[PDB]
Amino acid sequence: GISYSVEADPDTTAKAMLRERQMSFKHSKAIAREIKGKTAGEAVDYLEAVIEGDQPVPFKQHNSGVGHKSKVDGWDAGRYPEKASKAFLDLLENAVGNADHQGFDGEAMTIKHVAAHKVGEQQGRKPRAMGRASAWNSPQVDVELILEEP
Amino acid sequence: TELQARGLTEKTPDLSDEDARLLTQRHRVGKPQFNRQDHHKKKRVSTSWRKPRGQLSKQRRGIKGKGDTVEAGFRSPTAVRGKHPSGFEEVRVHNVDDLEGVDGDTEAVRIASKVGARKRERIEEEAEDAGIRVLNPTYVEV
Amino acid sequence: YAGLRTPAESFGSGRGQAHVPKLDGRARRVPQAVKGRSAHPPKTEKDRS
Amino acid sequence: AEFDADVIVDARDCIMGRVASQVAEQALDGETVAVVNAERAVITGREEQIVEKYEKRVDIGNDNGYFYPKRPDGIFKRTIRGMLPHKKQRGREAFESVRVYLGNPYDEDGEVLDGTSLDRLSNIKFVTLGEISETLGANKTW
RNA sequence: ACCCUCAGAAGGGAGGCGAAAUAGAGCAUGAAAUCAGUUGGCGAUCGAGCGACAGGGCAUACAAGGUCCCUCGACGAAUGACCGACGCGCGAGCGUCCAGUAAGACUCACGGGAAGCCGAUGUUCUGUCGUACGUUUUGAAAAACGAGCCAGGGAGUGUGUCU
RNA sequence: CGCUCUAAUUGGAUGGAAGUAGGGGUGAAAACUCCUAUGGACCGAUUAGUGACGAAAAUCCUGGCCAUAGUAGCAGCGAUA
RNA sequence: UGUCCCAACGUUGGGCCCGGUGAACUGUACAUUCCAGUGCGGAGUCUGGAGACACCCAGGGGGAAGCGAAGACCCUAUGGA
Ligand SMILES: [Cl-]
Ligand SMILES: [Cl-]
Ligand SMILES: [Cl-]
Ligand SMILES: [Cl-]
Ligand SMILES: [Cl-]
Ligand SMILES: [Cl-]
Ligand SMILES: [Cl-]
Ligand SMILES: [Mg+2]
Ligand SMILES: [Mg+2]
Ligand SMILES: [Mg+2]
Ligand SMILES: [Mg+2]
Ligand SMILES: [Mg+2]
Ligand SMILES: [Mg+2]
Ligand SMILES: [Mg+2]
Ligand SMILES: [Mg+2]
Ligand SMILES: [Mg+2]
Ligand SMILES: [Mg+2]
Ligand SMILES: [Mg+2]
Ligand SMILES: [Mg+2]
Ligand code: NA
Ligand code: NA
Ligand code: NA
Ligand code: NA
Ligand code: NA
Ligand code: NA
Ligand code: NA
Ligand code: NA
Ligand code: NA
Ligand code: NA
Ligand code: NA
Ligand code: NA
Ligand code: NA
Ligand code: NA
Ligand code: NA
Ligand SMILES: [Sr+2]
Ligand SMILES: [Sr+2]
Ligand SMILES: [Sr+2]
Ligand SMILES: [Sr+2]
Ligand SMILES: [Sr+2]
Ligand SMILES: [Sr+2]
Ligand SMILES: [Sr+2]
Ligand SMILES: [Sr+2]
Ligand SMILES: [Sr+2]
Ligand SMILES: [Sr+2]
Ligand SMILES: [Sr+2]
Ligand SMILES: [Sr+2]
Ligand SMILES: [Sr+2]
Repeated sequence: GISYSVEADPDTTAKAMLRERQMSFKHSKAIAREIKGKTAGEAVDYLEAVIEGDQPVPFKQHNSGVGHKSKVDGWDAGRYPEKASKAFLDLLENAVGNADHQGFDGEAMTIKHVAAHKVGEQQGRKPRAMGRASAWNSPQVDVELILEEP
Repeated sequence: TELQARGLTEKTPDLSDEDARLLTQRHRVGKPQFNRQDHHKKKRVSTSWRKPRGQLSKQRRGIKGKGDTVEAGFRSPTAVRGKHPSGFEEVRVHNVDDLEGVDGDTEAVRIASKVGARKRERIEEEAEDAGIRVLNPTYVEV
Repeated sequence: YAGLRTPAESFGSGRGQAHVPKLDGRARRVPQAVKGRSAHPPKTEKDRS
Repeated sequence: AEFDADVIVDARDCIMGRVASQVAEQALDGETVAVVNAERAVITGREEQIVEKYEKRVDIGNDNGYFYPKRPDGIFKRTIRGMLPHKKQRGREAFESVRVYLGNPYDEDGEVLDGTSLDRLSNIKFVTLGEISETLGANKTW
């Protein structure tokens, strides 16, 4: 598992983490990238809109074959990874919760840092023609989130 | 309130005229990197020098641009070869007794990294009193 | 006999692999193979006096 | 759209290649040059074989492309480009600080460069850039 | 342990223990390949053995390197003048004298200056040269063969006899 | 030049050894050395020895890993649910 | 009698976009190429020119003497059956 890769002042900061989540690591880099800098509350509203299909998530690196989306600004390819988005909603729920329990205005805090890290693959095997089997794995993803007072 | 190195830190050795001339030359002429051929093209190939042995090797055949190949002609002047850039001849020291017989006007001392702080303190004060410069001194807040 | 207790055979040309003796899909016996024999090891018959 | 040229050359009755060579030399030396009256520049030889050459350049091509200019404007500008390392920084800079014009958009008159002049009273076998362009099918806008 | 969060004996947060939890369970150390985030340099008009050697930009906590730059002067190898005077050539130009003089790489001294400043390191730009490596071969950049990448593994050894 | 272990002689280490990472110095070079961080217990030098002693390559071996790619497949069969 | 002249329209399943799941082949390096030439005479990488703003989607497969298999042909071996 990871450790926070960035320093954080406990007096004006709140943290949260996801562990070994079996979801697209590629969708996670995309989502992290997109919500960094936003306010928790904005992030949440943004991710609810993605899951609802009203807001696409720019796919700038893992974009092969991805169709263009008119609402993607400054870029072309985008999608709606609702699974990894729900995992981030859990992360944000935990973060904002911690934030509040400490006396902060959770929803109003800025996402100072958010990054996904691939911690491994849950291994699987798939039978194929001609007597062989090939890999059929699940990515395991850790993601860190640091909220910071405005 | 600030850090200061122990010992004769700013000390310089006395060199004959011909030695200062050759020291200055070595420093002006320098030498090529002499890294192994194509070490930059493959991570599994380290920089450590290996004679290019390929029958068709471009560096072996001596093509301009493929880097210089190690030859005796690149050797530094005998009279200065191995001297610290300050001009001192280095003496490896593992304890106080190693300071004995060292000429602080011509040699500087280098305390092995493996030597502890307790013993380094003694070596350092005995070196200064013997007029010997310590190349890798301890910095104390004075 | 270390490294030699195996009937490992090479498949030869055909399956895009180097001609290395294999058993149960594992390379064996030869010196370049992990778990293979020692090419020129210490020998008991050597006169060390 | 205004071109502060340090030099204004008059190509009228001047050998194109000889002017081109000096304009390139000067552009590389950092001069901003404006070649004027390009349509009147001249090129020696049999009009028939000269034109056959430029027509071939017009017919050459394929998907990648071989866009050859037809106006005296570009013919001349291209002639100069072939004398400049236009793909290198210094070469592109020189090339871009040179411009060719149909007629003379300036108030000042250009100067005639030494050695580039052709005496019509002593020559009959020569052609005019304008004549070449018209043959190539250019729209005689000049 | 207790507390908060959560669908939750999960996970997360805060907290407790210990010299150390970046010793919290395949739990000493923790390389490379490589991944996330980020810092420096380059970057959407431009060309490909990825560099070597020179020289510029930008970047640089300390430590382990401390030099570097400009005026002038001294020394001054090979080489080596202008100008001027005189004399030749149809001409481009040349000879003789000035003169082996002025100059001349390195090194040193005086005076002044730099501390991202000199070295060095990262990256990039310019110049010159440059179509990997190993092997096969008369001839390899080769449209001949080998390797996806990294780490570790991986080939003159013993006895007897002879020289 | 470097690696392993043996012996003699002689040193270093919890006032921080080996290793690793980044960085400074030396050597034509093999490679040597220092600084800082990490690490938390072992490590050298000289001399004479010992040898399962040095890798870029063998469609070399084993392990790990990237691009491929969020791609192919998750349709086709007289049983379209 | 749509085999053909000479093709058209339609049906079902794919293809395309979205959620989820999620491989493999292949990879010396670099790589935006084109026309000529050169070169072990069959070059994206050498030379000269030409062209060339970056990225992405769909496509049919011209080229990489494409990938797959240490040529089953031919010869050679004081080889095998
Ligand atoms: Cl992934
Ligand atoms: Cl020598
Ligand atoms: Cl064309
Ligand atoms: Cl060019
Ligand atoms: Cl004429
Ligand atoms: Cl000198
Ligand atoms: Cl041998
Ligand atoms: Mg697609
Ligand atoms: Mg079967
Ligand atoms: Mg390398
Ligand atoms: Mg074994
Ligand atoms: Mg561990
Ligand atoms: Mg080799
Ligand atoms: Mg001894
Ligand atoms: Mg090894
Ligand atoms: Mg594809
Ligand atoms: Mg064969
Ligand atoms: Mg036959
Ligand atoms: Mg037979
Ligand atoms: Na991309
Ligand atoms: Na858009
Ligand atoms: Na848009
Ligand atoms: Na066995
Ligand atoms: Na024996
Ligand atoms: Na002509
Ligand atoms: Na054309
Ligand atoms: Na630089
Ligand atoms: Na070969
Ligand atoms: Na070769
Ligand atoms: Na070839
Ligand atoms: Na592979
Ligand atoms: Na293979
Ligand atoms: Na039909
Ligand atoms: Na094709
Ligand atoms: Sr991409
Ligand atoms: Sr130490
Ligand atoms: Sr065969
Ligand atoms: Sr000229
Ligand atoms: Sr804690
Ligand atoms: Sr002189
Ligand atoms: Sr290896
Ligand atoms: Sr070995
Ligand atoms: Sr993969
Ligand atoms: Sr179905
Ligand atoms: Sr089917
Ligand atoms: Sr070219
Ligand atoms: Sr297709």
